[PDB]
Amino acid sequence: SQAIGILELTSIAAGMELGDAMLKSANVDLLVSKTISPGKFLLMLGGDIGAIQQAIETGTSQAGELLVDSLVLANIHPSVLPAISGLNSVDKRQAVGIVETWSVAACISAADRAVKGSNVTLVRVHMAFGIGGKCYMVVAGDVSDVALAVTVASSSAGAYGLLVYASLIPRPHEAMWRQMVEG
Amino acid sequence: SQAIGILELTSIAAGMELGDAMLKSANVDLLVSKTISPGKFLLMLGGDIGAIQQAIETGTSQAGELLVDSLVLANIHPSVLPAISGLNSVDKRQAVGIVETWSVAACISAADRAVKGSNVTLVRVHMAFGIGGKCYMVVAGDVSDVALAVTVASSSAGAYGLLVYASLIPRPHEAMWRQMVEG
Amino acid sequence: SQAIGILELTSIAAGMELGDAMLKSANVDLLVSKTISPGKFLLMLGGDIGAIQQAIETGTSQAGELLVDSLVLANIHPSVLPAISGLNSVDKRQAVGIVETWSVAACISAADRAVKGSNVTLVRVHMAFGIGGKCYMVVAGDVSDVALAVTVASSSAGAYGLLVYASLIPRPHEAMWRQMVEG
Amino acid sequence: SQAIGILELTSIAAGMELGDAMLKSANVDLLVSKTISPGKFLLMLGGDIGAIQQAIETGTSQAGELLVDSLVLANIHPSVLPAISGLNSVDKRQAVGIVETWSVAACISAADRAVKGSNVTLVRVHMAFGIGGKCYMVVAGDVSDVALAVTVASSSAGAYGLLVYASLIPRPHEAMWRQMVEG
Amino acid sequence: SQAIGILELTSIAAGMELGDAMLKSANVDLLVSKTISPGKFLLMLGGDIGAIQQAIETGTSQAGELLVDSLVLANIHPSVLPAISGLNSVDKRQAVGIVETWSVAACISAADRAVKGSNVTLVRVHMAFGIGGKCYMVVAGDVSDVALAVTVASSSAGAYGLLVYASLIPRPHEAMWRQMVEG
Amino acid sequence: SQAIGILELTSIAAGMELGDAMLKSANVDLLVSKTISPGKFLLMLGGDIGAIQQAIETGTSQAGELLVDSLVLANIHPSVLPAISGLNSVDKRQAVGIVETWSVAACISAADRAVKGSNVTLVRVHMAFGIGGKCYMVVAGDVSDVALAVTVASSSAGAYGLLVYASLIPRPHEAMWRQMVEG
Ligand SMILES: [Cl-]
Ligand SMILES: [Cl-]
Ligand SMILES: [Cl-]
Ligand SMILES: [Cl-]
Ligand SMILES: [Cl-]
Ligand SMILES: [Cl-]
Ligand SMILES: [Cl-]
Repeated sequence: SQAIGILELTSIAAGMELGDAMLKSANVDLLVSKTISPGKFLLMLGGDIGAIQQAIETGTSQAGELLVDSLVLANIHPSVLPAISGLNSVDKRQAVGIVETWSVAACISAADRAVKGSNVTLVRVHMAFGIGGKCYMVVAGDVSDVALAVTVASSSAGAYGLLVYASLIPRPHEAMWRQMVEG
Repeated sequence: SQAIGILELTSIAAGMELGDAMLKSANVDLLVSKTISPGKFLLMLGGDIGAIQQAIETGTSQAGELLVDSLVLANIHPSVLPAISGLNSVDKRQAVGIVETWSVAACISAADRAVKGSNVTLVRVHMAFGIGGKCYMVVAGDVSDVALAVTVASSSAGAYGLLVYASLIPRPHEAMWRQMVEG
Repeated sequence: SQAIGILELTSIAAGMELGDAMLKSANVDLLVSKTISPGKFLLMLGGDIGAIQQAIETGTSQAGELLVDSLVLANIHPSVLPAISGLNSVDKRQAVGIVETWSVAACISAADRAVKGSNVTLVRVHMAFGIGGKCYMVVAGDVSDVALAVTVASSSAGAYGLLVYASLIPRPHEAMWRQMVEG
Repeated sequence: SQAIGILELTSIAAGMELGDAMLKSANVDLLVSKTISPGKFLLMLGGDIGAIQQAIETGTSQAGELLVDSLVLANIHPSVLPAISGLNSVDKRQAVGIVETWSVAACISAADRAVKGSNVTLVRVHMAFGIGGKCYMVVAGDVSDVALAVTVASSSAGAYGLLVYASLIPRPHEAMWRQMVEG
Repeated sequence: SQAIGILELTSIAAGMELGDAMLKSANVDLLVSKTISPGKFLLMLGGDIGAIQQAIETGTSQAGELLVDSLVLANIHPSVLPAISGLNSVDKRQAVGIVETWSVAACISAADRAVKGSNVTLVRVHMAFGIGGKCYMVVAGDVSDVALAVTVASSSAGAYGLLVYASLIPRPHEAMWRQMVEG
Repeated sequence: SQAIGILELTSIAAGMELGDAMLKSANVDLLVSKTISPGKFLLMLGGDIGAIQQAIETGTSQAGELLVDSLVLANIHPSVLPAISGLNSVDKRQAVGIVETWSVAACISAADRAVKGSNVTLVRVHMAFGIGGKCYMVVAGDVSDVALAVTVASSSAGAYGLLVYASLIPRPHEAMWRQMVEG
């Protein structure tokens, strides 16, 4: 029902002007607004499909040659957006699943598939260094729910040859729990 | 507890003589004894560690330059062996997990970690074309049991960078079931 | 009225999951579901056009980078489907016609043109080694019916420069009959 | 007194048409009629010299450019023909000799020399993958008879630098016996 | 019973002198006597085998270094000769078959095979540009007779890998008939 | 039980000094002590394992950079040693077996396996030109004994890909016997 808008610019100045412009243009949520090395700027938006398409169109149009990349990931589960913008709350210490991918796009799709495919909590979708680099999604819940989530997410990523590794941590320890679930 | 002994020869004649020789030498069970393209012969032995080590040593010693490859996989779960030899019986139509790898060495280790870290039935360990090629292991049971099993085995293969793909088929079809479980 | 759906994957695991997925998705019939060397998997579906298109779209979409090839051969004669899946029964020992081609697609189109173009029995459509390799179709009946079938099928394959050879064997040796017709 | 006819074609269709043609042409026995990778077809015939020469001449003439190879192995011992077409019966579990060669031609000559040179039973002449690949002949009988057979056959093959390996299995075990003598 | 003699010279002067010389030498009939691009001369003779052999021998001997090519096509059906020299009369508008080949030799042998192999009328054997270029033969009669003719002729040409295309025109049109049959 | 010690030096002077030194060091017997082309010296010692190991260690230690090669072959049959040193006596004119190899190391191992796995007389182990060159072993006795012997020894050499050829001469000739058995 929802959507992810990705707009990567070759300029920070352009990114901020365009980012502001996109927020005013429709009812969109800015999930990410950061500089990536070696000078590129990243804008990540959440919201209803039409709003995202309108913002990304306004963005790309105004962007001109400053546009590095623009992507619209459609039909995303609601939980995915806050997992991109920050963290989703975990009710209790249970099993943890981590699926590592190449590209935020692949990670988002894996996360989405996991969310539909199970009763897990999608804790967060992390980007180590920009849109094409190592990304990981963290899921929490029953060992069985986490196993299903992990297999589903791995298969999603693996299908596009962008799966790095996926792990299941039943009964994680404190140090790790805080580090996996809270960042 | 058990062990898998792998011996690949550059000659069918050598393979049969060596195969027979290995069977007489210890209390090993011939699991696989076939020709692989483009002329190489494969021998796979099952049994206790010491017997397998003795058999593989006798094999490699007598093999000389005819030896292509020799491998000894120890601390192997019982169920694994007959899944290499042939098929393991499935009590009822439930979920099916398939983990695809590069190398039987890898597939065996995946299948092993599966069985230990689950209540699944390891149906079979298939080699499409020899020891280094595409291999797949088929597990059956609860969707949750298959899910754990599939993940574990995947992470096993993934760690050595030899996972191809892995899939979960809950509620498999009339025809696909016969193919996946019966060969 | 009928259609052929061809899906070739780079993974057996993906092939089985996708194959099962396609069977559930529409009222399609699995004609071929086999591994091809050196690790690629083949899916061939028969059924009504819309069902085949939906199935192949679902297949290709889910396949991602694991997709080797996908094809939808439309407006196929009913008899072609069982000739792909297995054999069609021959009423009586009469003349035999063989048309050899490069690609199962060529072969199917040749077989289809032969079936519409004559009163022959299309015995079988055989693939020696996968979708792009040597294929052959076997027809039986009157020497005249077989001649028409063979010329038609040759002129179909030849048009795309994929005709290998075509032969007419009026009254074959029973040994040859048992081979070409009876499989 | 007898002879082996070898006709290898670049087309399956041509192979079947020509194969049928050869069977009708003279009193010849079709010992082999199979497809070889990557699309070539193999015809192996047994019979009296004149019949074989006539069939191979008819074959090669009609073959034209579709001819890959044609060979006539003359003065072959009767037992060699059924050993090519299938298996020769072994009276009792005794010693087994295996001689491995490159090319069916070399294998046939070695088998023939072994048959004349001893009281062994030539069980079978096997081709792993076509006319030029790994071929092996299996002999059975007394350890002394099998030793003579093996030395003779090895010397034959070795003379043309086409011997791969040759082994003597006195007292083979069941698993192996069934696999060496029955295929 | 009849034969075709082909003599291609590197000189028109030589061709005419040699052409005349052969006509005097035996009871041969000049079928074709024309210049081919880019300066080569072509002579085609019809008659009894011995006469053709004598004429072609005399031709090649006297030709010396001016000889491009010489060929004697033996055991040719009488109807082929006038089909080379000109046209054969068609009794009634029926189906038309066209077999296109590379080389007049391949076309002649296809035409001959078609004539023996059926009750068709061989209308003409056409050469577009010299002995090695595109040639076609036109047959007329029953759709069944024409189909048999076309399959036979195609298999002939195809065997030597010189088949271009072959077509069957049942019920040809007012204008196309005149073109296909009358040149 | 016995051992063969091989020491090849880059100097004749070093070879003689080292040779003498090795004889004094243990209860080893000098089997071979000769110059090889193009200046290298060869020493072959016979005796009990420990003595041979001590001798070869003393040899290699004192040899320094003058060492070309050193080898210790253990579990050698008595008969082998004098067949290296010179000739073994043949009781009567019977069948003769000759097994030709690359390297004396290989020839010795072949000759060994022969003697253990037969009742043949190992007549001699000949080196045409040094340790790595053509070597042959001559066995005599029953055709059956020679046959077993020849095969065993061949399979030994073949396994290391160092068999050249092997022959069986039942009923050898007046002159050839003297050459084969007496040198
Ligand atoms: Cl910033
Ligand atoms: Cl949700
Ligand atoms: Cl177990
Ligand atoms: Cl139909
Ligand atoms: Cl076949
Ligand atoms: Cl016989
Ligand atoms: Cl001894």
